[PDB]
Amino acid sequence: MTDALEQSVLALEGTVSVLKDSVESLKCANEPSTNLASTMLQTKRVFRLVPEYDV
Amino acid sequence: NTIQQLLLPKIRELSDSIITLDSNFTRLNFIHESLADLNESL
Amino acid sequence: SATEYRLSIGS
Amino acid sequence: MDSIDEQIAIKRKELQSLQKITSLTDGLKIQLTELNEQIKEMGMNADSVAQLMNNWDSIINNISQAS
Amino acid sequence: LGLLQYAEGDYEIGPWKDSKEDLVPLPETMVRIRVDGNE
Amino acid sequence: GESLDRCIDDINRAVDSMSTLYFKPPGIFHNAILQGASNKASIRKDITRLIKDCNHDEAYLLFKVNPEKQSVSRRDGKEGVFDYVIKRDTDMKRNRRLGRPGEKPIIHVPKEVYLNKDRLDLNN
Amino acid sequence: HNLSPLQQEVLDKYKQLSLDLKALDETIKELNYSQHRQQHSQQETVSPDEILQEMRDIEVKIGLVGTLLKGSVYSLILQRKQEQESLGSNSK
Amino acid sequence: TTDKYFIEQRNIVLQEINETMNSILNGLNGLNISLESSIAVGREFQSVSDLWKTLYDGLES
Amino acid sequence: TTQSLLKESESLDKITAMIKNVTAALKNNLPVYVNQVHEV
Amino acid sequence: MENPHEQVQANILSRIIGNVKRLNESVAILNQELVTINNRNKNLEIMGAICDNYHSSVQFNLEATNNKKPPL
Amino acid sequence: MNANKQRQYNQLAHELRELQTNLQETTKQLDIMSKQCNENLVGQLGKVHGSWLIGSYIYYMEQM
Amino acid sequence: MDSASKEETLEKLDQEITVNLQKIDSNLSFCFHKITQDIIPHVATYSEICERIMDSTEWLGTMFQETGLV
Repeated sequence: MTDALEQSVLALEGTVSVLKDSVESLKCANEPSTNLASTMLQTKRVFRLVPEYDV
Repeated sequence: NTIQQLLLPKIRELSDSIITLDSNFTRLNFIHESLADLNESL
Repeated sequence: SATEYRLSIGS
Repeated sequence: MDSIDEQIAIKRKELQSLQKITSLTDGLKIQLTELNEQIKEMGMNADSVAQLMNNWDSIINNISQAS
Repeated sequence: LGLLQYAEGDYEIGPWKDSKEDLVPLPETMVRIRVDGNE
Repeated sequence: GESLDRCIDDINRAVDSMSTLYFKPPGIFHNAILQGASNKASIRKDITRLIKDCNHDEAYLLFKVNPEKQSVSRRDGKEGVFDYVIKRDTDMKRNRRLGRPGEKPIIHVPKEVYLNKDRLDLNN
Repeated sequence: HNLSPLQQEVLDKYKQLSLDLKALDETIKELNYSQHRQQHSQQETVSPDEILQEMRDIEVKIGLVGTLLKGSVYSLILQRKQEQESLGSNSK
Repeated sequence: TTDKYFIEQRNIVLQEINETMNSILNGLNGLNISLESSIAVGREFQSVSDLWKTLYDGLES
Repeated sequence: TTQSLLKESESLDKITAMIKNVTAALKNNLPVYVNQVHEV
Repeated sequence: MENPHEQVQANILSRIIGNVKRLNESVAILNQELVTINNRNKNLEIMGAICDNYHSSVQFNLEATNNKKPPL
Repeated sequence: MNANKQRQYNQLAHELRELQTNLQETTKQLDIMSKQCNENLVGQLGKVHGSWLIGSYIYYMEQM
Repeated sequence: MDSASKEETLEKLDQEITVNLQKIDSNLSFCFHKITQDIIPHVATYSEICERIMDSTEWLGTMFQETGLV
């Protein structure tokens, strides 16, 4: 029975470690994109162009 | 014809989900009665 | 008789 | 009745394995939360890029109106 | 004995109330009689 | 097609069954406990409701008290619900001492004695 | 774009059907919102507060009422069995 | 031309109907999963309630 | 064709009635049920 | 008669198996979704690549001939 | 040891191994998705297009 | 140590196994809720956003295709 339980422990440890690696890499890759997008790429639409013909 | 056929499966899964939900609510009602009886005894 | 997570998508 | 210490040892080993699994599942939960937050952040960046790029459709509509 | 006082319709207090103060059911109220030989 | 009709009928049947479900309302003792533990004033209100302090003079004039047995009986000697409950409990204890098993429902509702007089009271 | 009257009847029936479609979708969602007292609301919508967070909250302590009586009786029976087997094996 | 326009309106409304029904089915599926989890954890309470029926049940006796 | 339109129409009447019933049930009966269960 | 906890552990483990199966199905669906999104977006890196190449090209041309004018 | 619990634990181990494989696949897909998002969506497309738009904005604002 | 207390310890192991199983079940259910209710909807939202991306820039795409035969 111990074989199955340690097998499950090993599998879930693998899952947790892989998620650690993935989360860390994702954060590292997202930091520059966030840096650029939050500051410079901001865009506010204040107006809409309107032909005076409809007016 | 084929378009009402395109619909009919969706209503079919809707029917299946509704039947399952009904059965689940009957089971939940049984659980509720059990909880009420336990509450009354305690 | 146990429902399974089946996210439908598209057509 | 069957040997007590045998049952005791089996239960002890089961208990230690179960505690390990519980802690590992808690770690898995934390990792899932962190992963969801990262996906949120990158979706926010993509939506910012979309807000930036809508200007091209605006330009095309402007030219079509002016034509 | 309070189980006999309230008809089936009186138990439907709160959410259970049939919506087409109410004296919610309580066990038959007790009086405490001193027995220790004092007053 | 007929499959659409069958699905609609099944859904209607499911909805009709779903509407007819009845969830049991809380019972007599749940109310006592929950309202006596609900709010700080509610505990006092429920204590007042459940247990009262009778006038000792009225009780003494209407009830003989036996300090030796610490028992209470009516001064007129008329048997009441307490007498029935006590007699039932003593009888079952005697039967237990004779080896007979106990009653599977421990809390026996004194239905008969209450009913036989309360129905006449309602008539009156 | 002119249309036949039957087609127009089909179309506005389709419109009404879409309307109560998203109505029902919103209703089912509102049932599924775990936003109980998170969004502006005071009613419980089926969610962990009706499930494991709540039923399991009940269950981690209901064992102290039901399963513990048995467990105690079973433990006494097990101790009795241990005494019996010890005496029987050692006496012979 | 009018028939074609009728058809394309049909396809538009039908595809939005399809996606809405997708959403409805997914919501109902999640709700059913949660409900069956509730039932699965609750089923054990019947035995303890039956055990406590021996102390007080009321109407049954 | 015309008969196809007629059958589509009556099927849609059935669909409308059925989903109106489902919406009414899900809006009325279920929330009070779950509220009572939660209170218990 | 029988150890009371046996049935409890049986039911608990059964439910654990069930919800772990649910987890497997959910993550499989998530994987399918991610695969679909990647395949769909496989045009976007092409777009970005050619845009970056055009930017580098025009900068290099504004270096080769000195039309690059001072910033503002 | 109870045979029923034995089979339960074996099923648990099998399901957890399946979970591990699925999570490995998810990690690969998320790495690819991050590569497509950060390097391409904002890294190349977003940066270049934003640069063009801000440059044009500055040009025509100075030409008010 | 003690005999009554050693039977008590066996019962301790039983209680700990039960409670650990309950905690594991709760944790896995939380993980399932997080996956189903949060991660997948955000992935779908990102999908919609990226589709809007590729839709908005299609005029450039068709220009580049017309001359590059890509």
